[PDB]
Amino acid sequence: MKFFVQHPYKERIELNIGAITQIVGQNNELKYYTWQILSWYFGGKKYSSEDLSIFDYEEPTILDEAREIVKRSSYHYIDISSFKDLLEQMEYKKGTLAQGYLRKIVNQVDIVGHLEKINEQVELIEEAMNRHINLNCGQVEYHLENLPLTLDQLLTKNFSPFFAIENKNLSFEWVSNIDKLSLFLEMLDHLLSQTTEKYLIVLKNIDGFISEESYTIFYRQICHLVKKYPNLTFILFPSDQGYLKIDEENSRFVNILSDQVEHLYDVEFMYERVMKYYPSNDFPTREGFRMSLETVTPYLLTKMLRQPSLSLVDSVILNILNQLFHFSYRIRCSQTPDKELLQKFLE
Amino acid sequence: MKFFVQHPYKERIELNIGAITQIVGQNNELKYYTWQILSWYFGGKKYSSEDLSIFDYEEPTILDEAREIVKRSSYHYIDISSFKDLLEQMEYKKGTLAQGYLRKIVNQVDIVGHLEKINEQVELIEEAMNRHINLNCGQVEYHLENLPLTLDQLLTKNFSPFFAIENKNLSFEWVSNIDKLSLFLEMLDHLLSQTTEKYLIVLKNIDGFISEESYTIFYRQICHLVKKYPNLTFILFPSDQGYLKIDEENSRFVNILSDQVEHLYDVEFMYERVMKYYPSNDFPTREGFRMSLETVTPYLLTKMLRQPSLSLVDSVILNILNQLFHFSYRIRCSQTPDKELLQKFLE
Amino acid sequence: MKFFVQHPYKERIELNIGAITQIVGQNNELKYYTWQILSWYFGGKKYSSEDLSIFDYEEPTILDEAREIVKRSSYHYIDISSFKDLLEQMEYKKGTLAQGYLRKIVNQVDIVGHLEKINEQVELIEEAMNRHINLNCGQVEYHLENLPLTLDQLLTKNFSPFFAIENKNLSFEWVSNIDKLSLFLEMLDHLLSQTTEKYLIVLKNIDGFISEESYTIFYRQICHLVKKYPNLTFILFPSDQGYLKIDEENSRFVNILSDQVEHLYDVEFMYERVMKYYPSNDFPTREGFRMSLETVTPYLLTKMLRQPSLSLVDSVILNILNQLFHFSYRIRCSQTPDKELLQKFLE
Amino acid sequence: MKFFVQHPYKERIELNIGAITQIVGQNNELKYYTWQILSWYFGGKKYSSEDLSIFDYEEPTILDEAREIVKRSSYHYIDISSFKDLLEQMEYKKGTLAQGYLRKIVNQVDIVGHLEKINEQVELIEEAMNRHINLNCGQVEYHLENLPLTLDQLLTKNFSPFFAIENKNLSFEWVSNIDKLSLFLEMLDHLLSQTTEKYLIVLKNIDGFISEESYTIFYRQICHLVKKYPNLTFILFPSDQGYLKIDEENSRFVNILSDQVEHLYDVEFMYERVMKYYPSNDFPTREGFRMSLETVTPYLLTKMLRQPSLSLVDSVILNILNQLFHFSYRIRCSQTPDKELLQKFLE
Ligand SMILES: [Mg+2]
Ligand SMILES: [Mg+2]
Ligand SMILES: [Mg+2]
Ligand SMILES: [Mg+2]
Repeated sequence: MKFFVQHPYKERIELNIGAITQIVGQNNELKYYTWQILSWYFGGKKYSSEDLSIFDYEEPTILDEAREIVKRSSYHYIDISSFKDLLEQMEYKKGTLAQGYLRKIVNQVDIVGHLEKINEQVELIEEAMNRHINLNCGQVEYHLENLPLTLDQLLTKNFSPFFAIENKNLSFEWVSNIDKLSLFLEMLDHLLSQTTEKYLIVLKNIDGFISEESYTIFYRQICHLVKKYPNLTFILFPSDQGYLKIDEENSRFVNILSDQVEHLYDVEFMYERVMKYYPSNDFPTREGFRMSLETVTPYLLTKMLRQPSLSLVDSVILNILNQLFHFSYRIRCSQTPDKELLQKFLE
Repeated sequence: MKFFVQHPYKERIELNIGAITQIVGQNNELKYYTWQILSWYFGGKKYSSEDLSIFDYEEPTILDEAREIVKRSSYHYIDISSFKDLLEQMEYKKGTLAQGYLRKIVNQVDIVGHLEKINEQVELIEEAMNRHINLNCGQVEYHLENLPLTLDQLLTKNFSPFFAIENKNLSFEWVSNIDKLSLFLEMLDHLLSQTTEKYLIVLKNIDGFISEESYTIFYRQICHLVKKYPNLTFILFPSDQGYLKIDEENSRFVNILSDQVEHLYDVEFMYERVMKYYPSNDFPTREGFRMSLETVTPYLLTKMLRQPSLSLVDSVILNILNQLFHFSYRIRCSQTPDKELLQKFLE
Repeated sequence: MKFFVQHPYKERIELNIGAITQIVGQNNELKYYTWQILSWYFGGKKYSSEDLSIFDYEEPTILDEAREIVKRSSYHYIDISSFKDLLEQMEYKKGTLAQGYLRKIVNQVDIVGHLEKINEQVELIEEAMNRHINLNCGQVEYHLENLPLTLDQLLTKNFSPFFAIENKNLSFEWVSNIDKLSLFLEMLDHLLSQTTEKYLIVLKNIDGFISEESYTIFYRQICHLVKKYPNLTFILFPSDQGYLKIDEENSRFVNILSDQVEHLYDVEFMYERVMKYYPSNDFPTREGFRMSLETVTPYLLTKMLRQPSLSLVDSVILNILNQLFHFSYRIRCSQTPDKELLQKFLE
Repeated sequence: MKFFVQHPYKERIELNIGAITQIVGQNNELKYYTWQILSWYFGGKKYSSEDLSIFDYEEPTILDEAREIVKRSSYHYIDISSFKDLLEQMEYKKGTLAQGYLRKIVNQVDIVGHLEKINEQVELIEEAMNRHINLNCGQVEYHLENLPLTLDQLLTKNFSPFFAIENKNLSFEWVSNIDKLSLFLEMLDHLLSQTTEKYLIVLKNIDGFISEESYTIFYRQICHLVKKYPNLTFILFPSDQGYLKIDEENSRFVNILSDQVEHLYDVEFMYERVMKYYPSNDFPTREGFRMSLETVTPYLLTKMLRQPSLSLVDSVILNILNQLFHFSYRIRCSQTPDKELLQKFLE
């Protein structure tokens, strides 16, 4: 689908949303603004008047393709912009993933029984207690009444999460970053297996905390989950290099936010178009193209002050792609002397 | 015990203190002053300049029979000037009687043992959850650890005191006034059984809120409590009519604060001193005399502008009693020639 | 007018209300209950369910003569059941007499001007402050904005009441009880002189704190105020002896609450009736009757266990009055020997 | 300065610390660890067992060049990992920069003097009120006394900070990201002018939220601040592309954390060492070299599975630089026979 995000003074920011959505581009401020609105809109933000200033004290809106309003309640929104947010989703508090997950687990005839036995010891502590505080005068009596215990209450006050390696506890912070994400995704998995409600999960700032190899592991996991839970949607904000993943399925949901806003087309479609414009008969392979596309996309639709360092082939693809979007920027042929020598030296 | 209470301009106010001390008399202002000093002195009042101004900015003192200072810490003071005061003493808050009694009981096997079970049951819930909880990534395992459930936690979040008649709660305000008083005394009984430290309880304004019949019930209860606990002392401020109690054991502590200060003596002793001046050879029985005392005492040592309405017998006894205290005031024979017809009218 | 106060299980308590209303009687519990409802009803009490228990969880009501509901907002209610309540009415807080009074005083072109000068020094402190915290970056600026001062604010935080004698401050508590009442009435006077809204003031527990002479001074003051402010109403709960004031104007508003509830009739009406029943030709003077009526009224409609000590004449009037209310109780002729001697001795 | 940061299983992590220190490189996890320890060690973290488990329950340490412990108190730490962190440093709350600067200023004649006037004006309001206030009874007088209005009271109840553009307030979130950073630095400037104590400021994750152009502005500002204040130290964690700055003065403090740890050297020095192995006699100018460094450095000391896309010149320089650090990885000449047609395509 599509999100048409309200902008304080310009047209709406268009976003082509899919199971796995990726927002990239050189316009970092705009990306940030888009993230701020998204989290506020779907996150339950209670707006102050200073928050609505830029929108003329009117609450900001997000429209769909038909230009209808996308309800703020439309998704079970989870924002992960730091590992701290991740730890918070695994603690038993109001609205966290853990709350919904642990409530499903605790709910079992097996456990419920222990609650009854616990409330029996309570009813005993009460009685044995009233026997010593015999405040009775006529028809009147002064005594303590007990509010029976609930599991929600127990989970909220007497239980805490811990992480261990072969039974040795270590703080969440010291848990490997990739493991942090995996544990979170696993919890999300078990929860989604018992709900049809829509879940929208936003992830930014993580690329910098894990290697390109670990990220690939994390990305396969989210791909697995979206293919398993139709009701799940991911919105990622990949770094400029080594994290953006492009394939036939998610291609159209790669949104480029630079000097202009556009989303990619289908890969096969673009391959053929680009191939038609390629200045050589030695067309790149579909895979070589796909990778070139992953490298350059973050730099499309951007008139740049400094030419990004790129291979000859990626520079060409970049130029051609820009043209397909009618964007004028072009990487100009390097002006370095004795290229033959540098080339040979790289042999 | 003798209390020589400091007065802003005259000689100290002499009070004869006993287990059940009663302050009665027509000098309402002096009585009010005495109560004020008593509650400030023993109530741990923190004096301000304004407070001490009437004393030359020096802290006031109460001296004993030997002219020594009666330490402000010698008693656990409890001022009952309204029913709201009784209630505060029964709410479980640091400093109250209920709270102090609760402490010397909540920590006793009879209950501490049940905690074992409650917590053992918690460890069982933790184990059952950790089995169904299946979040392992790499060598990391996510699990919940229980935090032992304490008694204080139980009392705070799962216990609330209530006033009820046959399991039907009602606000303290609706509990009959005599019962409010009885509950307070039973509470006090419990607490005193656990300590030998001295307690001084001041009661004022309660007379107007209960029947004379009820007060008798209340009076006997405190008479009991005082017999049972030598460390308990009561200071009452009875109304002019129907509340003052004169008996062989407390008469000595009935203080009259009117135009002059004075305490009563041994009942039999007064009975004999008064009969020496009685106008008839047919004396009132000791019981009748004792009854007149309770009626007349609040009006002794008072030069009254408006002669009080009293039966013929009480008036004579009032006069003789003032004489024995070398007080001038005498009730003047209101002679009416139809005396015979009125009496015949009283069947 | 009339107040028909709701009772948990019996007919409504009837009260004949007038400028100066007096509630007396031997049924102290009922008097107390009536007071509790009155203060809750007109005092703005927010009812808990335990409060409404006795009324079947339905809010209690007070009806007028026509049996219509008397609005809880109908009066500016002030409850004085202790000198502490009096001090509280003289402090500047939400809803106290002082708040309404000081707001009228502070409101003067003369004072308002000093507020402006104060806000000018504020506007200066702000500027001189922003000059040192020059947080300015582009069109943006970070600075402190001032919320201008208000007198209500000043009165609430920088002003406090004090009581002095020839410029020497003493705490309110040490101020003579009669003075406490006088100062309060004076403040009430100045306030009422600038409002037509109805004021209902309830006073109980004070009789015990001042002499009969002082009370007379206080009573003349309230009589002055009700004759000056048609919109003012007083409800007093006098003690059984020496405080109840009866005259032609307030007679009908003296409500007797004992084994039964009735209000007195007009004085001249009762004088004639009683005179018709008097067992002698030596009828008492209208004044002698009025005083006898002040003495006995608190004991009417009361079957008593112990005969109250009264003069022969007051006992007769008491008996006759009871009969006029069809109440059976009767003081029986004393059985004391040699009354002639006791009478002579009183000469 | 040298930091030898403790590592759970390998040799300490060596960091070359300078006024503007930069940590870059492909080992995202190691970098994340380093940031974590730095903020815990200097941020006054209170360690728990779980926290210290990876260290054998011993508190981790940072050693200097002489193997001595760098005290955890040697710096006033400020961790900027998000914009919310900048804001907290600008809210007036004990511990922040704004609060610390406010203190060293609010107490300076320029303002203290205006207080004189404000209060003098209060005494005038008190006098004017005490005249119109007319409550005297007996020798008692009721009057109001003012409590001096302090600066702290003014700031607390009559002052609130605001972000605004031409007197129009807006939420911190809507202030352009580059401005958020500038405001923070101006604040920091003010505070540093008032102290010589050492400050260590860590910045992470900001690159992705602002343009490369803006960051340059930001970088020059901190370059200024550091020149102005020898007690200020910055530790940045730049993205792989477009943020790392290499100059004559800070190059020495650019730390590369990848497969190996290492810091760069004097720029000219490297320029000469690299030109000794350059394949062409036509060397890149010092400026060009310096430009390649900023591009290539984040990828040094890394055995990459996916060869990075780089211009021909940057690739050669990358290779030589790895050689000079005795690191094996070399970028392999991606030869394509149509090399000529592609270049001609790049105009
Ligand atoms: Mg970028
Ligand atoms: Mg009296
Ligand atoms: Mg009575
Ligand atoms: Mg990387």
